[PDB]
Amino acid sequence: GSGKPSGLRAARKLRIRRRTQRWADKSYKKSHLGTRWKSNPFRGSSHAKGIVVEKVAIEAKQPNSAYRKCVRVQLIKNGKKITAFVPGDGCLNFIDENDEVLVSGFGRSGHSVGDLPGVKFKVVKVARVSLLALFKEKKEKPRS
Amino acid sequence: RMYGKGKGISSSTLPYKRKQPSWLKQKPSEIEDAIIKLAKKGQTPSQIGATLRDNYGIPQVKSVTGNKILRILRAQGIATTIPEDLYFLIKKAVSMRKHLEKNKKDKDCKFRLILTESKIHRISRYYKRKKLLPSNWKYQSSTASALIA
Amino acid sequence: DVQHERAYQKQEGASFFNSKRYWKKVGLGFATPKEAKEGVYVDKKCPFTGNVSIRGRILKGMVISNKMKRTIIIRRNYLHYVKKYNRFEKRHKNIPCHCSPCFDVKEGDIVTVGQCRPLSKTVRFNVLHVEKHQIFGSARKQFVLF
Amino acid sequence: GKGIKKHLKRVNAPSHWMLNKMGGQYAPKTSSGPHKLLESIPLVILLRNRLKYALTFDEVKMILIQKIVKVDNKVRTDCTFPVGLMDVIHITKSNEYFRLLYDIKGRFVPHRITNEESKYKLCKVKKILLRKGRLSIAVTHDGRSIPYIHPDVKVNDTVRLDLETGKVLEHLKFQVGSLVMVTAGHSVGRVGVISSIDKNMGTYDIIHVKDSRNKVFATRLSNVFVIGDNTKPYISLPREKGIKLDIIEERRNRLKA
Amino acid sequence: VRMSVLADCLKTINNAEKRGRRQVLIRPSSKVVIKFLQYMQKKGYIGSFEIVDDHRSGKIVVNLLGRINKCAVISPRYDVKLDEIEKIITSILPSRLFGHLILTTPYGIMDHEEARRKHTGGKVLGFFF
Amino acid sequence: RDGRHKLRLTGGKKKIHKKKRKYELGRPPSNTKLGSRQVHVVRGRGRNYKYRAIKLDSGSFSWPTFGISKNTRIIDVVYNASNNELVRTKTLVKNCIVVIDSHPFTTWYENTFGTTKIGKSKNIDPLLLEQFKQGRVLACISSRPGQCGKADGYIIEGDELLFYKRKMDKRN
RNA sequence: AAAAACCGUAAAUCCUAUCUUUUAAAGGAAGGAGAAGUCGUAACAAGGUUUCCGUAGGUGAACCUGCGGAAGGAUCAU
RNA sequence: UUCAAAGAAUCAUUCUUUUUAAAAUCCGGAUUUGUUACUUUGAGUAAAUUAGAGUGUUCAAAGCAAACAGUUAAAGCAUUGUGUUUGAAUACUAUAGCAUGGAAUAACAAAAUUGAACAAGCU
RNA sequence: AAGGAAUUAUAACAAAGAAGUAACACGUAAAGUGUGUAUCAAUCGAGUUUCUGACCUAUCAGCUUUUGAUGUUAGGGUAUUGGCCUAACAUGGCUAUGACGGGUAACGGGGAAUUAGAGUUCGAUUCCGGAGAGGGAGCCUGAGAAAUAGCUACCACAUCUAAGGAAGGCAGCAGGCGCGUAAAUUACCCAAUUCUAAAGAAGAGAGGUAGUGACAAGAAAUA
Ligand SMILES: [Mg+2]
Ligand SMILES: [Mg+2]
Ligand SMILES: [Mg+2]
Ligand SMILES: [Mg+2]
Ligand SMILES: [Mg+2]
Ligand SMILES: [Mg+2]
Ligand SMILES: [Mg+2]
Ligand SMILES: [Mg+2]
Ligand SMILES: [Mg+2]
Ligand SMILES: [Mg+2]
Ligand SMILES: [Mg+2]
Ligand SMILES: [Mg+2]
Ligand SMILES: [Mg+2]
Ligand SMILES: [Mg+2]
Ligand SMILES: [Mg+2]
Ligand SMILES: [Mg+2]
Ligand SMILES: [Mg+2]
Ligand SMILES: [Mg+2]
Ligand SMILES: [Mg+2]
Repeated sequence: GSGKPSGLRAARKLRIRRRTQRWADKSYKKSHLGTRWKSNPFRGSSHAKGIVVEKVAIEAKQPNSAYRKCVRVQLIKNGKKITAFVPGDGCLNFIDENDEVLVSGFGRSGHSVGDLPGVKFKVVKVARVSLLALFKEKKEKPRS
Repeated sequence: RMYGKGKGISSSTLPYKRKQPSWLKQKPSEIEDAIIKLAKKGQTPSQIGATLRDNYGIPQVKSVTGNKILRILRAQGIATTIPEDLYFLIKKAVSMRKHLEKNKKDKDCKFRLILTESKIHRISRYYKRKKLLPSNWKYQSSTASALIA
Repeated sequence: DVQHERAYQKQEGASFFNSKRYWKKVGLGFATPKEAKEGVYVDKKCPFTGNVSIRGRILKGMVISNKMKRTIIIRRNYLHYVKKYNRFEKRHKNIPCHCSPCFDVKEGDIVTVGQCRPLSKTVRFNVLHVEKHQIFGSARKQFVLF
Repeated sequence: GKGIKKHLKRVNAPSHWMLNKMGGQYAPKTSSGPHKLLESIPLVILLRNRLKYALTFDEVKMILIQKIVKVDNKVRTDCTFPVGLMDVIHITKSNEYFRLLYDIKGRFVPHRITNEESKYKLCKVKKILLRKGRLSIAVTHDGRSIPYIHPDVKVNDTVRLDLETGKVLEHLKFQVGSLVMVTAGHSVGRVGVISSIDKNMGTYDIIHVKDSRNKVFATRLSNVFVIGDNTKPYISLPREKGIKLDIIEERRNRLKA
Repeated sequence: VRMSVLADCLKTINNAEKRGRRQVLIRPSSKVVIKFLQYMQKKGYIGSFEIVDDHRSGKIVVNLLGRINKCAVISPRYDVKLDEIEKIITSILPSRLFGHLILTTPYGIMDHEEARRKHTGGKVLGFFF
Repeated sequence: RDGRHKLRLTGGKKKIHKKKRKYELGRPPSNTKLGSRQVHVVRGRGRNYKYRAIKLDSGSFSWPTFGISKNTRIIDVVYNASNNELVRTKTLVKNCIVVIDSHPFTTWYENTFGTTKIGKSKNIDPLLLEQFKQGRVLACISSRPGQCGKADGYIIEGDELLFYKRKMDKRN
């Protein structure tokens, strides 16, 4: 025996079991449940624009020892408060305490990244100038 | 086995030669008559066959007479309305029910009663599908007892 | 009793007074039964006796019901292939058909029905030929590939 | 609001027009007329894409304005008038006579033709009505009504029909061995003899048509156009003579040149 | 219980081959099974076999040439169109150069190559290497 | 209005996704009555006019036995297998049994042969004869006056006539 | 022609009812993270009462105890 | 539940021809015989896309065009005049529906407290 | 005389009976044309309609039926069939092969991406079909509209007004605000492709041509 039915006229069972079971696949569930749109700040989007509310430090996971510089921002789209880690060696000060930040994902869909506890977002533009550009500095300077 | 975990293979297995053996003297008519007599005397098909095998010298009514014994009974018109095996099952069920009525706490009996009921329903269904039973025939736990006769 | 309605059930296409009862052939080799040619009964939507011409599809079914007046239900049972599993699966569909009392049809009887115009909200078919057949469970449950 | 559609999109145009995808957004949309748009061809296409007398629609229109192009001998100034399967075109200035035929592909060619043969046209009857005064009228694929047609004419057969005058010459029954052309699917150009007709009860009457390479092909009776008796066709067929070669054979032929 | 006699028979045969038997008692003979065996014989994989007639479902005993690598049924006897064959054979049998994929076809049972030659595909019984 | 907006046979609500397309036209019933003639024209589809008779009287009535017809005032409606309301309101429809001023037929008969082309040999019913004696005879309508705009009908005969009489039956 | 009456389409507004969907809330009670914080030592060794199950009661907390199970026991063994 | 058998070609195998029962049909000869699944052929489908044929868009993505002969004519074919060959294939267009060859595999239908086939007789 | 099948074509008889058959305009062709007109057929179609075919959900299992749910009869209505609507009479119909609900960040399909082969996802978006013109509803005209650069009304927005009234509907093209992670010029033209017309000769933000354009795609310097 196989486990599955392998009848010629078996197709109904075969389809139906697969349909029920698909939902055990985590990835599939993430894709096809409706709670995606509800319970997500970006609301199914690449980036989002948020004004900043608080420049804040976040202490890293136990083995590593740093205070990672985050920015607690409010999405204009959604009215959602989220921490977004700011890259760069000294790029917290490149932003203002109230600046229209454009924030992206961190690289792992929702799932959090690296040393950081539960900051799923990467600010990547401030006052329309590119954070990366500012970091490089040879390219650009923050307009205000 | 349909219901237990029994897996035994005890069986009659008939001989290769199916044209009757030389030593069999009985002409077919006589054997038919004998069969009829047996039927009249209250015996059921299987029992009749057994009797034929033992008391008279004859292995298989199929080799002496082209027909099997149930068929010949039918031809003669002394066939039961209610088939052998099914009837037996019904009887058993009835017996079980009486016991249950008497003796309410018997769980094993009840379980076995259910099994026999199920088997009846299978057998019953099969007979309906042919034409030995009428389609208007459910088996009822209330009636059952009267049915067997 | 033939005249059961508030109106007189006549038979259009009869021609009572002059000339040398009315039925037609319906075609596709479906023999008009004795009960249509003989045997008075008026039906506007009999294929043979009435004024509906059968044309379009012909599909065999198996009757599930006689409960409606001069009207029958037939489940077609068939096999929907699903290419993913390269397997089939029993599927079905209940076509309501008009009967006409030429055919005495108990349930489980095989019928063949021609199309015809829309006779009612759902009955687009009428039964042309009724094979007998016998059934033991419920017609509901009999699969007969067809 | 929603009624009929006046435009035709150039990709939705029927392939045997052989239009471009580029070179326009739209197509000409045959006027209503004596032919079914999917098996017709407007005059514009003939003038512009087939004969190439015109470069543009404008030029075609201009040409039409001079009352010089006749289709079945009476003039037409409607650029998008549908010409269709068998019809003789008489471009008056060149003194050219064309007859539309099919290629061995689906495509219309204008065939080129003599004065003498031009004066008739084949026409397949479709329906044969009875009308008032028990007079029978045939109805041809040319969307033309022939009245007082000879009684022996039956529903599928062709009729050699004169153009100078509306009356008929002769008719060719739909027989078991009658020279036939096709006018629809796959085997469209094909010309054969007929082996057999099926005559299905409720359905389309399928027929089988042996070629002159003895390659049998089937076809609906619908879209078959009787063209002769077993011996000779009653029209001049194109160069190929309705002998749809195999692909390989065609390629070989192409190579040998 | 039994369902597909043929499958069981083939399994038995395979087992015998694996052990390196010589003889092997295929226990319910079937017309289809017989046909299959004949086909196998034709393409060399099997020797003689003495379909013994009881007065029931017969027994075959079959003579093996130590030559089969595997033989098998492919249950669900999938209908298989002539165009659909090639992919199936690619999926199944070890090389295009050898092995045989046996179809029941309205022109009796025959291998994939045979089917191709004919024109008709049909339902797919089994195979060997 | 000729359209969907209706349950699905399984008894599921067809969620409507389409207005009302004019070709699903359900223009309202002409309850055509007795009276002096009066008919309007309603403009159906391709300028296909149809004649909403709204009052009527002088329909063409046939006599099937002899296969002839005559135009008569119709003096009353007496049965309607649809509903009794219609008959109360004296409304003519395509299977109303009504009473014809039936002198014309009698006159015709007199002209032709006797007193109460020619395949005569049938020579009348008893019931029908009796009816004629009072002047006024029962007759179906057969046109659909609301469409056609004429109260054309025919005289009710033998078996059907008897049935209608029975239906009418008075009694209590 | 206006105006009117009656059916019939029937917008819209209001009133409920129900449902769906976001959303507030004193308090409650979980969870996860963090910080070398308090109290024990439960588990891992016969883990110092073998462990674990189901169930019932208990107890600051791990847990304890009863009943019947299991070896995933520390016994394949008289 | 009709298994099989025999002959000819080819490099043990491949493809072909012929017959071995019973019933109805046709002038001793010759020719129809369950249903559906399945399969094979078709038929009928818009093109665009896709696969794919042809075609040096300078290549290529393309497109559906083109090629050929000439400092200006020969050659052809037409009865001084007229360029010529052509191409824009084919396949894909379900899982259903349509017709279709079918021997295998599947179903189902036919089939005995009795079922129908003939020859005679009577209505 | 067909069609597999006729209450079909058709023919006769008895009754009604629309509309029509040029009170029109050119000067043409080798006597012709334009415009109009009854019926028929063709055609451009349209409406209905048969069968088969769809995603997620059973933490949706019973639904539908006074309010037509299922059928029969008679009608009314329709261009025609039909609970499409009315009346009268049945008590049906669908459902574990998932009815009925719910969800869809769903218009459908041709297709797109990605795949050895299966498949999985996508398909607002060049074509076909459906639907809608702020929201519903209602009409007139007409062959065709339940039309929206037609009209009536209400709701929701909103413009001018001398305050009496009046008009208005970009999901046409540009263009603007808003929303937003997120998207171009208030350009030139009817030359091509087509449509409409009293039909070469006029119109067409249909359509095309440029402008913006690192959406993609191809070729290709920096020796
Ligand atoms: Mg069991
Ligand atoms: Mg056993
Ligand atoms: Mg609209
Ligand atoms: Mg201890
Ligand atoms: Mg411890
Ligand atoms: Mg311990
Ligand atoms: Mg205690
Ligand atoms: Mg304690
Ligand atoms: Mg009612
Ligand atoms: Mg949507
Ligand atoms: Mg789309
Ligand atoms: Mg959307
Ligand atoms: Mg808007
Ligand atoms: Mg509107
Ligand atoms: Mg607008
Ligand atoms: Mg509005
Ligand atoms: Mg715009
Ligand atoms: Mg962009
Ligand atoms: Mg132009």
